Amino acid sequence: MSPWERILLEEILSEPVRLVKERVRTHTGRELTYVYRPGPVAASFVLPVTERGTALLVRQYRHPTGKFLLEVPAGKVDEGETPEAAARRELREEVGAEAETLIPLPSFHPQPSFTAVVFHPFLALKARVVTPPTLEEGELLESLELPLTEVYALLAKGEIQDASTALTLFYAEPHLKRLGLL
Amino acid sequence: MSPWERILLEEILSEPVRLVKERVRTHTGRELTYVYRPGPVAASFVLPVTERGTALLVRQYRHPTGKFLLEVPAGKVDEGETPEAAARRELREEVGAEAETLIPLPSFHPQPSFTAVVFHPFLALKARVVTPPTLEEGELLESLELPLTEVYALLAKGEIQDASTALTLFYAEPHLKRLGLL
Ligand SMILES: Nc1ncnc2c1ncn2[C@@H]1O[C@H](COP(=O)(O)O)[C@@H](O)[C@H]1O
Ligand SMILES: Nc1ncnc2c1ncn2[C@@H]1O[C@H](COP(=O)(O)O)[C@@H](O)[C@H]1O
Ligand SMILES: [Mg+2]
Ligand SMILES: [Mg+2]
Ligand SMILES: [Mg+2]
Ligand SMILES: [Mg+2]
Ligand SMILES: [Mg+2]
Ligand SMILES: [Mg+2]
Repeated sequence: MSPWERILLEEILSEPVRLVKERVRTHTGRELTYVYRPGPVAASFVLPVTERGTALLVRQYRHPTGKFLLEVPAGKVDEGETPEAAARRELREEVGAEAETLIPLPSFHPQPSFTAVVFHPFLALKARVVTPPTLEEGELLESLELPLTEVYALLAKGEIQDASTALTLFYAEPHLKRLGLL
Repeated sequence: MSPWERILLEEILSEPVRLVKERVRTHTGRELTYVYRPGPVAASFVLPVTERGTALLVRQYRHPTGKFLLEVPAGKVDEGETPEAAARRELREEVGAEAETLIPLPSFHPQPSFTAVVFHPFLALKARVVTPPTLEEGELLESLELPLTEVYALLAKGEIQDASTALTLFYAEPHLKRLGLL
């Protein structure tokens, strides 16, 4: 029941990111070219909290912005992998950590006007570093540990620029207070 | 002081969205191809609240997701336009509304791994419909009015799928409580 009809779907790029340019007939009966990153595609985000009430985060270079941003560990869900498995895998790769319970938080689309990607946030409890990180070529980041009170102060001060990290923190807050970690 | 050095920047598309494919030399001294939507580019998001404690939102088709999403009015900042002016302009175009004070909320990057875009959220007070909407070809949406209590119930229930709308609501909440609108 799509309101727009496909006329022609052209692949503009296949790797490292698939991008398409689609000519469609809109609700006005006119034609329009829409450019986007097609689905199905997803990524998992995980706020790793330790038993000491601290969070394991990453300070990561994000080339398009030219900045190093404070973010929760996160990454693309591989083919046939569940969001929870991707969350645990990226946590291990980026911070060298493992966790016990992973509480699922509301999923969201970071930029639905351009990409079909769905981001799956999680709150990981009893997070602990157990091995050295294993980063891919392309990943420039350092892991760090911050008291939850400081992380939420930064959030309140509007200093968390990565939207997904900020949203994950907002969704995690009530759970953290309930669990007595915040 | 960029950690990555440009080898060659190729434009893959100029319109309707500019996209580039850049070959860079990374921190490992190796080469990598990075694909992204270059800056400077921005959009403004505005939560329009009425004097009756309701919010003016839009139910908008987002083609990449194939869904109609509940969002706050928002749009691209045009060349040489300020974020506040874009917020007021898109509010007028999409909902046919005007507002009095616009309180700036923390700006954020929706997906820094892929786009340089910065989103500028605002809380608009005394919002009121004054004219019919003026939508562009490409915009398929309907405006609606919901009590703030219902909007925040939806947020708490994890039903707000658009990340920017969800984050704008979280940042706006303390202000709304302070002002006595929530
Ligand atoms: N837009 C992009 N262009 C090229 N590589 C990307 C892009 N987005 C993410 N990557 C790469 O994918 C890798 C791992 O990402 P992640 O699964 O998100 O933790 C990194 O090394 C990135 O460089
Ligand atoms: N990725 C895209 N490809 C083609 N058109 C787009 C894309 N993203 C946004 N637009 C168009 O830009 C218009 C107004 O957007 P906005 O300023 O965001 O409210 C809409 O009519 C959209 O169809
Ligand atoms: Mg990652
Ligand atoms: Mg990965
Ligand atoms: Mg990774
Ligand atoms: Mg818009
Ligand atoms: Mg616009
Ligand atoms: Mg618009």
